[PDB]
Amino acid sequence: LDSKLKAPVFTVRTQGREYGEFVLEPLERGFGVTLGNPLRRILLSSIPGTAVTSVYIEDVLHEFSTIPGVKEDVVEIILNLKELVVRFLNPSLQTVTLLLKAEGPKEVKARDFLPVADVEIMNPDLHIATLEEGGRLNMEVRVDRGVGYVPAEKHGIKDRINAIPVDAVFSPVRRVAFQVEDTRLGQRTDLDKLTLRIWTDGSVTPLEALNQAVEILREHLTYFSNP
Amino acid sequence: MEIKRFGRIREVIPLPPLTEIQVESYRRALQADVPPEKRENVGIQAAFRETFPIEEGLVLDFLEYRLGEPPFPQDECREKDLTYQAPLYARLQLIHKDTGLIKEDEVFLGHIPLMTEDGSFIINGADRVIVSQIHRSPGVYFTPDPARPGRYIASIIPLPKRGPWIDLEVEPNGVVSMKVNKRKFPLVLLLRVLGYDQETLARELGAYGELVQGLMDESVFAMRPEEALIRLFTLLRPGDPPKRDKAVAYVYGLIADPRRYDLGEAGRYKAEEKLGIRLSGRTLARFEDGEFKDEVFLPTLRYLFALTAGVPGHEVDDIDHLGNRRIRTVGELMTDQFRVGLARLARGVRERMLMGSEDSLTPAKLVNSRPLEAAIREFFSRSQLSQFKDETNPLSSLRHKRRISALGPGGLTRERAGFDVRDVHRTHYGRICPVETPEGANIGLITSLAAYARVDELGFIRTPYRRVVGGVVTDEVVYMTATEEDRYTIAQANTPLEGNRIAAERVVARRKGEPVIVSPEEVEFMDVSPKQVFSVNTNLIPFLEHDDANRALMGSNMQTQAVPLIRAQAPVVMTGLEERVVRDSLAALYAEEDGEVAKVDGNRIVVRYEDGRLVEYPLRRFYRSNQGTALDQRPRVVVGQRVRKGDLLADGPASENGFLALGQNVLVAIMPFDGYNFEDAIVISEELLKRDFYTSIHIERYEIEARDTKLGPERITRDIPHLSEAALRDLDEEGVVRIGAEVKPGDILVGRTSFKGESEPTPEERLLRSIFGEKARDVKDTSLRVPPGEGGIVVRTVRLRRGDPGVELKPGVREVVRVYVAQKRKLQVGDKLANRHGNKGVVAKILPVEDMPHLPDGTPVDVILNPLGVPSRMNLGQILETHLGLAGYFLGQRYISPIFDGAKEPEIKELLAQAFEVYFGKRKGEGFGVDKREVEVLRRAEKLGLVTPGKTPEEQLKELFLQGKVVLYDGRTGEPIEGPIVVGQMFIMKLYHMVEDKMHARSTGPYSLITQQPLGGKAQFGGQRFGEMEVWALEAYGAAHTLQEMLTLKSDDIEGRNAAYEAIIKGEDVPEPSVPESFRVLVKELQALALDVQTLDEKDNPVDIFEGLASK
Amino acid sequence: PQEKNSLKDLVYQAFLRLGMEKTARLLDALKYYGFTFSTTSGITIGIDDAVIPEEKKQYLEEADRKLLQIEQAYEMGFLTDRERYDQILQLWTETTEKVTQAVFKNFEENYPFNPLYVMAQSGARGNPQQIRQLCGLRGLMQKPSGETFEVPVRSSFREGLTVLEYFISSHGARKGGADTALRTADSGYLTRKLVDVTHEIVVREADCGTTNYISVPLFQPDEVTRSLRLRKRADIEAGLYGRVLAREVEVLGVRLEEGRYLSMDDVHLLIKAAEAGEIQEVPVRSPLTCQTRYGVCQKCYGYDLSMARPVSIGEAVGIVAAQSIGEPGTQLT
Amino acid sequence: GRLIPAGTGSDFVRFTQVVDQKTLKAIEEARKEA
Amino acid sequence: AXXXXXG
Amino acid sequence: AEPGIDKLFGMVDSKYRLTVVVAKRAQQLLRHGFKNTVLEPEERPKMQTLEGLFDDPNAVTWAMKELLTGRLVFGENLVPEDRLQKEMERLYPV
Amino acid sequence: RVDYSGRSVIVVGPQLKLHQCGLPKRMALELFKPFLLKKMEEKGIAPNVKAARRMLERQRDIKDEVWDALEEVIHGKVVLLNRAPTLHRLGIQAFQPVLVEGQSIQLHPLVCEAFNADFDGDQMAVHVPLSSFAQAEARIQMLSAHNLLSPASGEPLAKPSRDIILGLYY
DNA sequence: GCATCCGTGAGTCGAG
DNA sequence: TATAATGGGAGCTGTCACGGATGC
Ligand SMILES: [Mg+2]
Ligand SMILES: [Mg+2]
Ligand SMILES: [Mg+2]
Ligand SMILES: [Zn+2]
Repeated sequence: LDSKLKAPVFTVRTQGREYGEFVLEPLERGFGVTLGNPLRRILLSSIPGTAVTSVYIEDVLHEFSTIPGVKEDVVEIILNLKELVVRFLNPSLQTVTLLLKAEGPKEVKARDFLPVADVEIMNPDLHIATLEEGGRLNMEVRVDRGVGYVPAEKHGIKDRINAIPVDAVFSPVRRVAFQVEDTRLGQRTDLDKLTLRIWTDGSVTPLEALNQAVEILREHLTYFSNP
Repeated sequence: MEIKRFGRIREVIPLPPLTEIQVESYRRALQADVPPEKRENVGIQAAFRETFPIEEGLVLDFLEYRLGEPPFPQDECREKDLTYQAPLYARLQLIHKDTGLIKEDEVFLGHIPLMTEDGSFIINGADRVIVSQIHRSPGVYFTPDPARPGRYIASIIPLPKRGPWIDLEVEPNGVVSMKVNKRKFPLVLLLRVLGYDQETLARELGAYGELVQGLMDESVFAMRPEEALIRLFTLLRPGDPPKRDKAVAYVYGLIADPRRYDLGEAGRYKAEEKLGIRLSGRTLARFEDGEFKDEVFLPTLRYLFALTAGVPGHEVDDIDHLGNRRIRTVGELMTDQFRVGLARLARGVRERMLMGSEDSLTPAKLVNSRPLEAAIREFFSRSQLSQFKDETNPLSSLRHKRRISALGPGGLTRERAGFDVRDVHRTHYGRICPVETPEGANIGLITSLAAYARVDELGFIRTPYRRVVGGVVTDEVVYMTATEEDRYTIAQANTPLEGNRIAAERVVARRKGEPVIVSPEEVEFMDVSPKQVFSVNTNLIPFLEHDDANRALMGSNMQTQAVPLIRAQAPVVMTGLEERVVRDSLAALYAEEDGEVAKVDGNRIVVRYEDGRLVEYPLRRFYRSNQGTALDQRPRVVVGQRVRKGDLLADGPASENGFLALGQNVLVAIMPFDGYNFEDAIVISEELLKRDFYTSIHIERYEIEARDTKLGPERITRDIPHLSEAALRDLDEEGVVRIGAEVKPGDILVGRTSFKGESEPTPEERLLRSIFGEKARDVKDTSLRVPPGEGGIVVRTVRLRRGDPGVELKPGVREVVRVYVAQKRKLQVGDKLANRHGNKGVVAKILPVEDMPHLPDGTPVDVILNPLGVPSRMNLGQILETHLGLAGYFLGQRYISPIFDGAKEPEIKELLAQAFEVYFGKRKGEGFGVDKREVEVLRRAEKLGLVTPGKTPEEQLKELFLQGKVVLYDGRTGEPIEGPIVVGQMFIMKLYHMVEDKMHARSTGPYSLITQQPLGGKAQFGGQRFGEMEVWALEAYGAAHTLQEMLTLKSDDIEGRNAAYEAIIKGEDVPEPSVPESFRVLVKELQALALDVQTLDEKDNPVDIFEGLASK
Repeated sequence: PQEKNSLKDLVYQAFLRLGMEKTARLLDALKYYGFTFSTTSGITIGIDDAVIPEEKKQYLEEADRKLLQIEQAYEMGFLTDRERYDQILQLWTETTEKVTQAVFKNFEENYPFNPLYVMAQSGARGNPQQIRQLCGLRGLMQKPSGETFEVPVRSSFREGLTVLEYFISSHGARKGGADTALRTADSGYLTRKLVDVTHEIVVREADCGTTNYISVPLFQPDEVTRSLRLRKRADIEAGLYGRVLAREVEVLGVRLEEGRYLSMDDVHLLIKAAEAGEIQEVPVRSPLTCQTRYGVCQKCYGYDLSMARPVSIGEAVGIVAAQSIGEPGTQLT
Repeated sequence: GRLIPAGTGSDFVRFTQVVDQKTLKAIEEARKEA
Repeated sequence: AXXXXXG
Repeated sequence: AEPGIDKLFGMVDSKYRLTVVVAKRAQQLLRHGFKNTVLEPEERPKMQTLEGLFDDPNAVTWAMKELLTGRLVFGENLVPEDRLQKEMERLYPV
Repeated sequence: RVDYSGRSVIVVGPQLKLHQCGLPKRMALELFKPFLLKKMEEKGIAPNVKAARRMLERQRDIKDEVWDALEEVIHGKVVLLNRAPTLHRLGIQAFQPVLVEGQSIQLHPLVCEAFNADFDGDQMAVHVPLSSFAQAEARIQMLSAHNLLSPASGEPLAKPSRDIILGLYY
């Protein structure tokens, strides 16, 4: 009946900007998954990020076509562009259009993109396509800021007629996995231990991602204020 | 609430009294209400008639007997550990032939136990039940010879311990041989002794196929019956002098003597029916006019030769047929042991007739009743068929009284039973339940009586049938033996009827058990009800037709194990038999006549009837049962209430408003849950414990004796040496724990001090004594304490002291103190739950309500069952029960669905629609539409093919609901379960197997005397047995030190175990083990057999393991 | 799709390649995700989840036709009573097979995710016959004598049995129960006798140096007597895997050396070679030919089957053998 | 109740000794002295 | 009464 | 599974010799009060208490982890028993 | 019949690692009791052995520190779980015990098939190896996670079944 | 050489 | 310590199974 509770202590374990582990113990019984599930939902859907929402390449009509002089098909190039990690230094900037022009016997990397003001490419060594002798690659890619995961069909954006709509992965968080283990404080039997695991692209660190997730949630709790 | 009953089958007759076999058997045997002159010759009357007169001179005859009133009432007998019984007096008269003097007196033969109203007994304060014994019915049988294909064995069987079985066989050499007491001799001789001549045997057996000539011996007919008689005596009694009168006596006693040889009345009848003859007596022959006259043997030999020859109208017998097997009930067994004891009494009587004063002898001087008593007691205390009563619930007692055992004295030894004995015979229909038998070693040898089944006066089980004449079903009912049943074509109980006439052209019927399709003109009889085929327990399983027999067995057996719960409810789905069970078990209290209820109290209920008389019914409250389950009656009526005859006054244990309550009706969802329900495990909600579902009271009795000793008396006192007030806190002035006090393991229930054994103090004790300057006290603390893992509140204390009125204990005992401790058990992890369909499991996890899968309206389920248990077990009755339960949940009603005639899928679909309108349409008016989660689930179900695409969400949800499935939300997530889950009300019971009574652990403790190994059992605080097989496991693992440690350090090695414990408490590793004591025991025991067992080294030089102590 | 067999092979392969610690971690993982995903899968059992195929009805009517034919054949004396009996029985057996195949085909094509079908196929719960009893006909039943009733139970458990059908089935049920209870005792007795006879056998040395061995045939005579046919996979595996080659074996251009412990892959290779017709029998070191006193040696015994590697000296072989033979004993019908 | 001749009780593996390098070398010097 | 625990 | 049990099974010719070695080493550690350990202070097996991390009381854990380092020498007839006893008593008094 | 042993009804822990089993607190307290006395004397819980034992004698005299001491006692140690009948060596296995509330022993799912154990109320016995030798034997040889394969068939005796197979197949 | 008699055994927990 | 008294009494029965001798 008479109850006393002090703690938890928040423990952090981080590898680079790509990964982190978070442990919150002890928690009252049931509060393990009570905190865990919402944060997972928020971390996946609601965390701000950047994605490639459209692609135009010269001389190609559609997505399933092929490119002469280039070994990868249009499909493979789009896939690599999905893995492109772009970071907006300016919070004002909503969207950017990145141009790439290259030819001859060269392997195009993310470095080859013409730099834009307040736009940082986290992975310049990411491979896009290889070109052979006589091969020519001219492409303009549309990069937008948003949240969650939007299929190519749903945004349906086209700057020009040959612009290809791309499945847009906004969420900087690649995966969220949590596990609740039973722990004990003194003679308290059923207390919960929450362990959280966050995978990111490096644009936003897991700790940053989590802190944004708890802020979003806390803000939603204030929505019960004024009927 | 409304109770909707299904089925079109109308039962013509109700179930008979379910305990009627016990009550009527014992009543028949006693004839206590029958005036002495009107008593038929049966039971104890028959025993008296056989034992008397006693001659050899003096003659002691018998007139009549009487049974007095019980010295103590049933309850008082239960409390004082006394047998409930009545004194037996017998009127005898002694007659000297020459003198003509007749001395008549009434002698006291001791007591006989009386059967209670419910059909049970009370022996030494313990309720016991006498189980009926099925055996081979006496008579004449003919069975195919296994060795010889074209030959047959005739067998004449009398009642058990009534004399030898006789075997007639046709030998390979042609002669007909007779076997008695394992002696083969030609039947010709005996036939000559019976007075037969070659002429008569020739004319009688002549038509036969030369089989006669094997019975033809010239040397036998050359001598008169006397010479043949002496010849037979010389054959059956080697070394015994062939005196004439001794031969006559032996042969008469072997065959003709009714005292030493008795066929059953059933044996008599069946012998008369089989051989087509008539018996003047129950014996194979008679002694009449100085010679022997043949009752039986000749028709038997005649039938044998007739069967061998192939003569039409002669059959071999099926010994597993229920016409050839009979039931010995309580009365018959009791009568048997009574007859034995009476015979011993007779031996004593003749004995005392030889020695004494020949002029003055009263019947009292001749009669020593002791052996008789010693017999009766022996049959009640130590017999195989006398069992400790199962009081767990009312159905337990009722089923226990309906048991039928093939085992017992005169019965089958185990591993004498093949598949045949344990098989379900075609005649078991309507008589012995095919479903209910124990699993394991007792299967088929222990059965249960069918509901409509009845045991007749001969001991055969009879089942009722309806007379059918010209396609019209009469309400006339006829009970038939299997032999009688075999003569008729009997229709099934479900055959369509318009009025009293059969409405089907083709009706399903049985001929000698064989299924056949017949016309209404051919139908002689028809089944009374589908209920008649099964035991009372089996009949309590709804949708029984949808459950595989093997699981129905378990569901049947486990209802007996159902623990009475404080909140216990009747099942939502019932078979309609729930009321009769409560009624016949005498659980509940009912109104004796019409009248108005005067007083209502928890303790008692006073009722004024139409007679104007005030009758007070005291209520049994929190009485401890045999298994420790709380049996208490609660008033169901209020002051001033008008009640008619048969109305319910008070609810017994495991009874809800007159209906049998074995457990709770809980809302179950069938889904796999996080591996917690893996392999039959069950997950339950904490809300069950919150509202006290599956909570049951259990009472344990503790007992302690203070006795006189040669070292001085033990005494119960509050003064206990070396104990603080803290320990004596709850002890009263006399040293007994107070009522209402909570006791925990280690606490003292009753303080007791005992004078120490003669003590020579070790020097350490003396020095320490001188250091602390305290006299070692004269006594020591023997006080009874709460055993580990037990405890509760003390609701009662009994104290019996020698030298107090009405109290006399066993010699040497100064006094006896009992303490009754009650505890309230909530359902916990490890307790066993089961349903009526044979689905059983232990509760693995108790989740908080917020973790529980819930309905869209927010209602959490009680129980989570794993569907994986269903398909392999093939019991679908629980599924249907779940569906109809889901309907009855929202409709707020309960149902009656009888076995084999009951609710059908379409009707349940209707009820589920009616339910859906309440479950859903309520929401629509509440201002809420379909949830997104419900939409997702409906998409998944659309892909699943459960619902038809294109319909509105409500229509699809209705489609799912009709299939018995609903949308379910996971508690932890808030996300729905991907598929719709089957959810509904199911009736589940908490069985008697509870983790609290089971879990046990031991570091060290008491050891056996000779072996010096740890004791077995929990109450003895013993260790777990590590047996040959476990040893094999350790050997296969190749762990030498573990195994050696078990065999030595842990147990049986004294120095080893002492040193090991000392080392462990010292923080040192355990030492090297030594020679196990039981090996030393082996050595000495082998020496007692005069075998020298020498332990040697590699030098073949003796090694002494006794260390010189055994060598002079 | 992952089911019992593929998961088993996964566990075995993972054991071999990655060792038992990582195999244990893999096991725990599979347990976790298995339970977690089984929770929210939506698997349940309703009465409608047992699906009576339409085809069944046809198969009944057809049966009822054929029966009549048979009956006619009995009327005119073309069939003896026993012949008629046998024909009826065969008819009902084939009918049962047909309704089974109908149930499973209906499941596969129309309702692939049906709970009964899922549990059956995955190997989680149930076999074809039980499912057949639920959805299709219950089937033929035995009398107490072992004799079969001419009239099968046509009812499913979903439809429910008639009183007489139930009572007919109770004979078989009881028979089965008694069979179990009686089997347990004899199985135990046999186990103890084996333990007692083999108890002194342990592996006392690495090699006894015997030149003796046994030849495990990869081929067996056929009941047709026509020719030799390849033995079943499991049997060859039972007589080969883990054993040490007593002689050099060259097949498919692969050298299997004398003294080689045969891996599962080696056995499969030997099977391929047998199918190619290169080798019809395998020389192997056997406990039968082992000359080690009071036990066996390491090379003759071969693999410790629990560790999938050569047996460790000091392992008690006799007890492991007796237990290996004794455990399945309660399952022998 | 002896130690079974199998597994850890096998004469083969039961006579095995264990020594750390420090102790082993101390004993080695003890042997080196004499 | 034995087997898997009916009784 | 015990950490690196596969490697430990690789070390010995018979799986039981591993057991004998680990057991005897554990008894050595228990008798000498862990003072004879070949494990560096950082390699010490730890147990999590209410106060904090402390030395693992389990001698078998220690023995196996020591055996994994290769710092231990095992085999038959390494030295005479009494000599080993007396030397270990000299270096690490109990 | 042996000392340092006990028994109870089995319940399945899903959360247990393959080498682990739930052991009820009281059972462990009785099984390890002398070790618990020793550890109690080592800490400030009791003056000596006898005082500690008298302290454990009454249930109302038992505090929380002795439970933590017990936790310290069983650390790294394993116990033997056995289900009757034992048909083969896997009928007894070694598990690192996990102290749990309740009177039920917790079993890992994967070993059930090996024990032929289910949750319908089957019971198991616990044994405590004492000597460092016996403990080492249990850990190396008898550990559940250390035997993954059938000595008889060479095939895995530990493997997904029932729910696991169901989910993975799903 | 075959027919027949006798003596011995017949699965584990757990509680009684 | 004295009439004479002089061969007992229950048996209880639905396994099998080899296997090992013993007997015909
Ligand atoms: Mg918790
Ligand atoms: Mg079980
Ligand atoms: Mg099972
Ligand atoms: Zn060999």
